[PDB]
Amino acid sequence: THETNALHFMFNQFSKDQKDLILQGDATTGTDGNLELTRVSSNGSPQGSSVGRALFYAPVHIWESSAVVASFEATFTFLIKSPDSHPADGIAFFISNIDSSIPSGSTGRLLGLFPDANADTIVAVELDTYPNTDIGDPSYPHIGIDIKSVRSKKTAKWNMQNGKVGTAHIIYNSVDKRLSAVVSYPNADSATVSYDVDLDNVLPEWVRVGLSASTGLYKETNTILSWSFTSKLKSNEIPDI
Amino acid sequence: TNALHFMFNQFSKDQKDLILQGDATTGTDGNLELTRVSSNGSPQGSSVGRALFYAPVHIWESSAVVASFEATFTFLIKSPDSHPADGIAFFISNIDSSIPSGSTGRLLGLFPDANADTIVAVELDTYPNTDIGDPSYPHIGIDIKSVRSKKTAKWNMQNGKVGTAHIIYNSVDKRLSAVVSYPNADSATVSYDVDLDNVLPEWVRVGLSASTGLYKETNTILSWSFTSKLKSNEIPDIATV
Amino acid sequence: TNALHFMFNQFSKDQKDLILQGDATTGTDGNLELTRVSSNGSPQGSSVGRALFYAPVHIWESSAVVASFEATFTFLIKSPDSHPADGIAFFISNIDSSIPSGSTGRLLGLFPDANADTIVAVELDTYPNTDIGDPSYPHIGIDIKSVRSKKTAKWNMQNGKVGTAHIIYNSVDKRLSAVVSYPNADSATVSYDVDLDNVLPEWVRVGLSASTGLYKETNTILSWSFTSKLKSNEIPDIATV
Amino acid sequence: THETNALHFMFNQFSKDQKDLILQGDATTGTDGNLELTRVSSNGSPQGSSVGRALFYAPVHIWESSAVVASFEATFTFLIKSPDSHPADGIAFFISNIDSSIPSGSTGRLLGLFPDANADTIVAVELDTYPNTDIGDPSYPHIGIDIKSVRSKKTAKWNMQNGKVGTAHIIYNSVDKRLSAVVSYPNADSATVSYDVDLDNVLPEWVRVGLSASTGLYKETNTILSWSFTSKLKSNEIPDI
Ligand SMILES: [Ca+2]
Ligand SMILES: [Ca+2]
Ligand SMILES: [Ca+2]
Ligand SMILES: [Ca+2]
Ligand SMILES: [Ca+2]
Ligand SMILES: [Ca+2]
Ligand SMILES: [Ca+2]
Ligand SMILES: [Ca+2]
Ligand SMILES: [Mn+2]
Ligand SMILES: [Mn+2]
Ligand SMILES: [Mn+2]
Ligand SMILES: [Mn+2]
Ligand SMILES: [Zn+2]
Ligand SMILES: [Zn+2]
Ligand SMILES: [Zn+2]
Ligand SMILES: [Zn+2]
Repeated sequence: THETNALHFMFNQFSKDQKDLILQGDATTGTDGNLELTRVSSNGSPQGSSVGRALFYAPVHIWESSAVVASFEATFTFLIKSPDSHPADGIAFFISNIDSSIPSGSTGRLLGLFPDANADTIVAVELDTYPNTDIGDPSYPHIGIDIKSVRSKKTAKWNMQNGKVGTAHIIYNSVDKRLSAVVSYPNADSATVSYDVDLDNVLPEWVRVGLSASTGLYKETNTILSWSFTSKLKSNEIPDI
Repeated sequence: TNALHFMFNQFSKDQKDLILQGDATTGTDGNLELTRVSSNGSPQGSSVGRALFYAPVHIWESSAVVASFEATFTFLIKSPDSHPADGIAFFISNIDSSIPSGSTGRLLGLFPDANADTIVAVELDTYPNTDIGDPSYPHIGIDIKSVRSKKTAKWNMQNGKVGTAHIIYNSVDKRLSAVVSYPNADSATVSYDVDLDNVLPEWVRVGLSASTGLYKETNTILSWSFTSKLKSNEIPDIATV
Repeated sequence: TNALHFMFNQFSKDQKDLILQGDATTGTDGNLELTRVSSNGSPQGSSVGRALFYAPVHIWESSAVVASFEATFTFLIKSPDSHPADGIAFFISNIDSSIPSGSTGRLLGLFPDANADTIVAVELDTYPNTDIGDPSYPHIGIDIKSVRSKKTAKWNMQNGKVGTAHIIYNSVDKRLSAVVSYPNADSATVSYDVDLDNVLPEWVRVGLSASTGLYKETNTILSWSFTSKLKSNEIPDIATV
Repeated sequence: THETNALHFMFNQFSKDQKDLILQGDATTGTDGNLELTRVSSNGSPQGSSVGRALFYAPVHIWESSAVVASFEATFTFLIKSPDSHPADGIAFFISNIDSSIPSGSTGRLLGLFPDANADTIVAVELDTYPNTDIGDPSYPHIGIDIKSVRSKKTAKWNMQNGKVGTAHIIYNSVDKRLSAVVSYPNADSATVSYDVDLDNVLPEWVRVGLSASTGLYKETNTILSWSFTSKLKSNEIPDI
């Protein structure tokens, strides 16, 4: 039908002066047509104590006073390399208040999203490369759903492939009120995580969507090779079933 | 992930991708008339017609790979008196399903009696027949191998207005939902827990059915779209809207 | 292949993904009123308004990588007399473009005079002004850096009916096309050979503009969608419909 | 908008008894979830003098008496292996009259599509593995647009990769009246070919879409790993610009 508001963007390539991206922290574009979320040295080696994010310029309308909530899909391809086989801390796809910025000291385990481990409102999927078991991480690389806290509401084990290009697929289904992620490498296993959450209880009506990454003492390239996003809001739709 | 999607926003005479049974015709004002109408727009009694999409739908493969699906249609039910009958149904059947003998009126072109082919239907039931187990108002109903609905919702049907019907089958949570709506009115919604891979064969046809009996109405379809995704039941459904 | 797509089928007050300039407002009956209307639905003279999508559009990258694009909008132009003015335009500008001084009436909110910002527009011109080079009937026109159209087609505009406008830029063949249509009427169509990567900057905003002067009309937008694909000019465009 | 007829199918996997595919000649499904268009021996070696095709079951509506023509996209992934480095004869995506069958003696250079080299109406894109310069092939592997004749209207050189999975992307744009193909391997060059042709001059109003392959004296696996098709027809659209 014809009763739907929608936003779609796709980057298969990033250049210098990517005017439709807001870059925060150490994030740069247009090195080999990639988005580097964390600082990489002149020789290609990642740096510690780094944090960076890229947000799409247009705000996204995610719910309305009718309790009608947008459905959305995000897809990105990433390259995490750690030459020392000591990677940290990971990549996140997030949804935030529109004027959200990098919280003070959100390097390392806090992934550029949270100021502490329990100002800004965050819903994220984490690709978490480093287990911090003292803040509820399982004791392995994992994907997680983060609702207003780095202490994931749900996690699944993630067999991350040092130096391989992987794909993350984020799905919000507003019929089911379910946030899900699938992370995969070619000719390898997929990891998946789901969590039931109505975003009209959690986020503002208007948000920005972004990618965030951090390093700490340990470090990794947090390289994004492509990023696509689609959001659909049908204002005259039944808000729940 | 195997997929089928079709969309009719216009019908023509000789619609080669539809199987028309009974009194069904396509092309009059670009519409599908499931039941007999006179040249003047007068609907006839004792009429039954169905339209099936020509292509069979792969509705399950294994315990891991099953099909989520969605159907939408827009309809115009009109009678010259206060007493329209008998209604419109969206159905999934065995691929070689035909109209059962005497299935006019209350049996909606789907069932030989009120308790052969395997039928799962969502019924837009305009006429309450209390002796075959209808509630005593017009209703939307989920029918699993029987005209006696497993679950119904009251339907405030508007004689002579264009309505929208939206059917959702979630193969992960095992839930069949229907929403029916007119402009500026609250929707009717019904949901029922049913694993369709235990009821239906591997291959199905999907269709629209409609009937009149003693009482009569136009059973005019203005549009009909359908999407089926045969996929892992470990991965979450992407919403359509 | 970088892509942007948006679709408005409904506008709200505080549409954060639109930049409103001049007299433009959003939300009255879920519509975008580009020019001033009274509470009773009476359009005012000497009015000008534009809506720009918040996100900038990457319209070329290199001699190999350039953007094909498509825009559709639906509009209601209504006056109480036989004499509506001055019309609606779809435009591409430099990203920080604002309404030029005195651009009401015949200049359509796009141009300071009839021969600053870089403007490329498709004009739905409701009022023939022969001294700034309009033909002597209502027309659709392609405007490249000038209100004096490079090419026009006669437009049989229907006061008080909902029209559809469809703009296509083919970056391979270097051709800017517009089609305007009402239900049950023949379309008006105009095409013009122009390499937009020689006229426009690398980054643009896209927008709708409208004006009234001495004579007046409603400049109501009911929907607006846009797709831009920045891709190799060795590969063929995929049509939208 | 809401004025479009559409058909979409996607196969990422083929099983035995693929009821929505018509198989012709030597074509089989459900060996390693693949479609084998030509005969492969029990040990995995391709056979000579083989021809086979797979057609989608639902007919596709490609034009109307208004001269409105469908736009369409087809994508497939294929594996051509010849252990002897002597491959023939190739794969084609085609569009035919609905009841089209394999012409007598269409093995080898005739690709399962034509009865001779100058009953059925064919438009095809060929992935031609074997140069027959006496019927106008260039003297290398090439992609070709075939309008009612194996003597390609347009060809481009194709650097085919023995034993690699490749992707073919077929585009018909009805705005441009242009049939195009792109053929690619991962981390390798793309080959592209285009030809201007209005299909309402060439095909029936209703068609089937298919894949065809042949071997001759020389042979290759003609393995299809995935196949997707989308066709859109907007009946109230301007038929040409
Ligand atoms: Ca961690
Ligand atoms: Ca099976
Ligand atoms: Ca009944
Ligand atoms: Ca719905
Ligand atoms: Ca540039
Ligand atoms: Ca004028
Ligand atoms: Ca159009
Ligand atoms: Ca050949
Ligand atoms: Mn974690
Ligand atoms: Mn009932
Ligand atoms: Mn003009
Ligand atoms: Mn050839
Ligand atoms: Zn809610
Ligand atoms: Zn089941
Ligand atoms: Zn150019
Ligand atoms: Zn034609």
